[PDB]
Amino acid sequence: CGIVGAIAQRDVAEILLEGLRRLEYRGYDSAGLAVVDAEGHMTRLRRLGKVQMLAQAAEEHPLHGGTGIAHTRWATHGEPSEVNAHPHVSEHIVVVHNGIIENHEPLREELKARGYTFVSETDTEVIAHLVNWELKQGGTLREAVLRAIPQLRGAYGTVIMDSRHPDTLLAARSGSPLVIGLGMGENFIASDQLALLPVTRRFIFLEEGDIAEITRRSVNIFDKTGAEVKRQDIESNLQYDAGDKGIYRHYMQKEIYEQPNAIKNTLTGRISHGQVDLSELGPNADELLSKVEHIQILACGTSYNSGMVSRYWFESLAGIPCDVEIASEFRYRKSAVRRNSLMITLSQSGETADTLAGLRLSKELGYLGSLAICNVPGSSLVRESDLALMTNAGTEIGVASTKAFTTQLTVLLMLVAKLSRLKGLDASIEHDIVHGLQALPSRIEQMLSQDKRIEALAEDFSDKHHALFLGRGDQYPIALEGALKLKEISYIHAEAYAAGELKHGPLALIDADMPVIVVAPNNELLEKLKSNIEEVRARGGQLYVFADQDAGFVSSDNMHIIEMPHVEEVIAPIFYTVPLQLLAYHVALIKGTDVDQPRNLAKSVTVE
Amino acid sequence: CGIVGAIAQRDVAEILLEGLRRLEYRGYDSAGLAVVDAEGHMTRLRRLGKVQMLAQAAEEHPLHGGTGIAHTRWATHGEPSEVNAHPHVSEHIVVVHNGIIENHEPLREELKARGYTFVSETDTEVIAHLVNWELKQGGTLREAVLRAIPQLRGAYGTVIMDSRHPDTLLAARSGSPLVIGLGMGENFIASDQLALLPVTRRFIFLEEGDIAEITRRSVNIFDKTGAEVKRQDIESNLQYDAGDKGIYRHYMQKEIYEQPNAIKNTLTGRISHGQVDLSELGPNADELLSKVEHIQILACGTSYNSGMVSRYWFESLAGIPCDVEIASEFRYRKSAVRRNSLMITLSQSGETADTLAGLRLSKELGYLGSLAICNVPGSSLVRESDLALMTNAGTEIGVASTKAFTTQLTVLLMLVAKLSRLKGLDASIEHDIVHGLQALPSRIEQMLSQDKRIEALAEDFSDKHHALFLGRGDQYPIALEGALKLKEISYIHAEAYAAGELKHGPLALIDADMPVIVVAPNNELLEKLKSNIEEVRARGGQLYVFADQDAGFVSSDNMHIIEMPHVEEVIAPIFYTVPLQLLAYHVALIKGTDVDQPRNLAKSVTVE
Ligand SMILES: O=C[C@H](O)[C@@H](O)[C@H](O)[C@H](O)COP(=O)(O)O
Ligand SMILES: O=C[C@H](O)[C@@H](O)[C@H](O)[C@H](O)COP(=O)(O)O
Ligand SMILES: *CC(=O)CC[C@H](N)C(=O)O
Ligand SMILES: *CC(=O)CC[C@H](N)C(=O)O
Repeated sequence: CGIVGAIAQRDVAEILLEGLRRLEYRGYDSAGLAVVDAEGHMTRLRRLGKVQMLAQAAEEHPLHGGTGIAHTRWATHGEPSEVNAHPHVSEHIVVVHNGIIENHEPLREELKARGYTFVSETDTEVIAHLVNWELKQGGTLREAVLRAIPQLRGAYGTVIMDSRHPDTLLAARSGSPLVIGLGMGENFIASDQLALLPVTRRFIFLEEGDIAEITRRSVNIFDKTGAEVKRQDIESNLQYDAGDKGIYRHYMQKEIYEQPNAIKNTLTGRISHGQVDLSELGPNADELLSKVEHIQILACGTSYNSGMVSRYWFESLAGIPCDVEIASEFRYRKSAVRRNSLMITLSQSGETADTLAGLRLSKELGYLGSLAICNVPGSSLVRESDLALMTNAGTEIGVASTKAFTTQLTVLLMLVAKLSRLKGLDASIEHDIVHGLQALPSRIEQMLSQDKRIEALAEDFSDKHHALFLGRGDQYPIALEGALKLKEISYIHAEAYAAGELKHGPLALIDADMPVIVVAPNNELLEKLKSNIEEVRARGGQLYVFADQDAGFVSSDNMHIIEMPHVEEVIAPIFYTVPLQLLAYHVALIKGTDVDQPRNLAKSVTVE
Repeated sequence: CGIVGAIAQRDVAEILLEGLRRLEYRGYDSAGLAVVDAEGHMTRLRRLGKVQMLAQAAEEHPLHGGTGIAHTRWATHGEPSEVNAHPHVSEHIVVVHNGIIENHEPLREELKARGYTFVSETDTEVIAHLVNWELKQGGTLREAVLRAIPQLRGAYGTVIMDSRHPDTLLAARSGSPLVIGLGMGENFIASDQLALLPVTRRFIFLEEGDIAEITRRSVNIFDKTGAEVKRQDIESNLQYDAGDKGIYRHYMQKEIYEQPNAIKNTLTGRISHGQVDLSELGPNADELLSKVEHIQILACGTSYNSGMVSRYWFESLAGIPCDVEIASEFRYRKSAVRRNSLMITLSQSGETADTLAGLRLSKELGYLGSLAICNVPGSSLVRESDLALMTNAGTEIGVASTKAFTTQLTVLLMLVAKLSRLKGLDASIEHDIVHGLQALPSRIEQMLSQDKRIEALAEDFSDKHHALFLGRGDQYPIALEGALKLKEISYIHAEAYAAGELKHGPLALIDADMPVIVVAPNNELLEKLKSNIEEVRARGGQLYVFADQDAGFVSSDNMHIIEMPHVEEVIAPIFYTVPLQLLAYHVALIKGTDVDQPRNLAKSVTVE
């Protein structure tokens, strides 16, 4: 979820709403805002649906007032509904929340015993009621929040208001980000900087546990222990890119066709005299990178697949041990941790909660440093890492990562190249990597021209409810990304397996009706992969093979081929990703689903 | 596949058939036998389906003669059918094969170009046609084989016969297992030892690339060039355990209810006054185990899963780095090795080709040594490793592993305790490990009394075609195990996720009709897991939660609880498996599937 707050003399309804548009990557299940005028008169407006639904409702009945909060939702507790949308109230107390109150159960029953009525199924609602109860006891809003926070467990990025006193807002951070925007005779707060750029560029980032008492004229922050502290303000040079469809019918689609240009931008100023130049990390980065004897990657979903690909590259090309783990799993086990280990996070948004929590935990564990490979500058993961490599793909709007995945893999490979040279390996390893990467943009540009054939093939999944993906070696995580794309936007129950694993149980799902998608480059693994293919055909599976022209596959009634141009082996996994992106997109189009904003999802998951 | 062979004075058909029954764990798609007398009259008989089909058809028109080869199939190239069944022929040439001839397509084309007509879709057919072609050039069957073997790529444990000379059999090992049984006045050959125990206890294992010329009177072995080699004979003490159903309706059923006994056996002799004793490894095992700084585990399917459970234990309790990898994926990648690494393989049959392949590659890579956790004494895996820990569960017949999995976990945990003490960690770790292990049998006993409840719950899946499984931490690989079980024997499309990952895309699959099985012990992740569960209920999914009695779950229309007794954390993963084993079994019963022998599968995948 996304939160915005504003306090000024003019109406802030429009400022709040613009903020929500800009935070919609955080959730599009529902949205609301509450404003108060100088007389204490509150108008609350909420709608099930995307931010635009709210905007429309507000335009037909304008909300007047200089103080207000707003929220856009990815639902965790309680189904999407106007009833469950934020802001939630407890009479004069009004609250928006990005996070999860994990102990909502006990709190709820305790507040129910004190007389409060829960009208929603959200965990957020306990915040409103708890703060209401603390204020009954006497004191100011700040004191009430200060007594409440300690009772909450889990994450909260919250902004709290008492409509009887429109001069003040209380903000509290735990986990979820909160940024305060400082205006001129006004002040703002939001989940990220980008939301508030229209009104200001001066920002303060609340630290873990900070509480801030905000008025139009002042910002006073208290730390977790209740001490009064000064936080530093920065001037930001960020630029908001709202993204565009261009000539395309969907953002996913444009995003797929942008890859050649995207990749071309990722390489920009990083290839220098034929060699990977990572001089942007700063003058003494080679000092840190040279100590690296082990690499740990934490990520989620697609970014996790990109990590899984890179692992084959680090280990085989640069000889450097690499471990890749689902972030949420790493966070909560006690792990061994290796000597001279570099922590790497992969994330498009830089706002993923699981990935963040991993990073934060990593700070206590004594890695050599953290590197963030990210696509959104100023994002949480970026501000909190030691070092960052920006993918520079431009804004990605469709929930289904595309150009982010391939720019991420591009950046990973340039790292593999760079470390091979610091280890003092054959300069040829980097050379073959650099030659590959330079070629990719036009290699992909040519994959795009087979769109028509992929579209025709897609018709075959129109009545399908399952699909197996298969891959081998560094193409295995490509099968994973393929299945994920297809289940995400088409809702087909798609699933990936390392080609050798299928026979060891899951082969029993194979019947005349099961489609099986396969990527097959022309490499040393090809004969082994072909015998896995044959195993499937022997059981009656229908195969869809995106095969190299030279793989020697032959079309038949149970074996549908798409012939791929021969590509450089080093960039093959990126290359073979594209047709899988196209197939997913085209099958979504067939099924009539919402390609850009699939049901149940959000572009960035900001909670656990 | 399972190959049997025999050179006798007396009819060997019955010996051959008993061989197939004892190899049926390697394949049951089809089966065949070919026998010649002394005069040269060959009678070939093949049947689509289980070994029992072949045995029935041979009981009606008994196959007379002293020379013969036999086979039971797990299909990889061409569908299960009588046409596709071995033995395969080329006039007088007659072949049985365990393997895959990877370069079959080029081979088939060349042989077609020379007048050969291929009647089947198997790779095996090329072997018969190519032995027939080589013999036409000149010399003995032995010399013909010696020119043909070099032209074959991939794997092969084949026995060849020229019906016109029923006195001599040829045999070639590549990858695939091949053991020769020495008789008096007679000689034999089989995929494993147990198949030949009705006739002999004296055996010779063929090495990689060995060609054998076997009469009823002598055994001569040769290398790849053709030079005669000397292979030692051994006397086996192995006992054949046929498996039984006891009072139960299926083996899997029995094998589930036998876990408490089997674990009791697994433990016998390994628990010394609250401490783990692994002295069975030999007097200098500790010299080695004390060196271990890293653990590499290799396995497939359910065994890969037990490996995954142990990675959480090894890293958290013993603080030892541990990696687990799909045998098939590790084998064909260039990996980076860690200093002082112990290679562990896990296998119920000791007969899995990928795992075997993994372990053979490992010997070139410079690990400290190789430990096998197997359940089959004298299997390929056990022979080929430095060290072995037998799970002692008794033979498992059901394709779907039950007791094999829990006994593997038992051993792994003992090993975790053993290493913790060697590293000199607190003795309390080993204490709780041992204390937990001791309670495990009786805890399971008290789990199975809820069979009835599971059974009634299974009734909800009759109409279902999908299922999602969720776990966190060490219970995440148990989710994977539950899903693998359900797929395999009910054909329902079950898929597991780490609980916190579902939201990164796969949550799109959730609608009112999707069942979600969750394992929920009462530990420190409980409130995290609960968020994930609520995120599913928010989108409409039907939850099935197996939860500790005190986890605080409450029944609802979309929430079905199975309350579980309290368990020690250390053995929780093992514990929470058992209910998922029962759900799979009960659902399979509902779906009316063949539980012990599911479609497309074999109990042990002896090929790649
Ligand atoms: O395909 C869907 C998205 O690609 C999704 O899987 C995403 O990769 C994860 O939710 C992690 O997001 P970040 O890359 O922003 O951390
Ligand atoms: O569930 C079915 C079997 O358990 C299967 O998945 C098995 O785990 C693999 O074939 C590995 O074989 P081994 O355990 O015999 O090595
Ligand atoms: C999206 C977010 O931070 C969730 C807030 C709350 N838990 C909810 O509305 O479900
Ligand atoms: C089980 C086995 O060795 C396969 C042999 C051959 N490829 C076949 O019959 O398909």
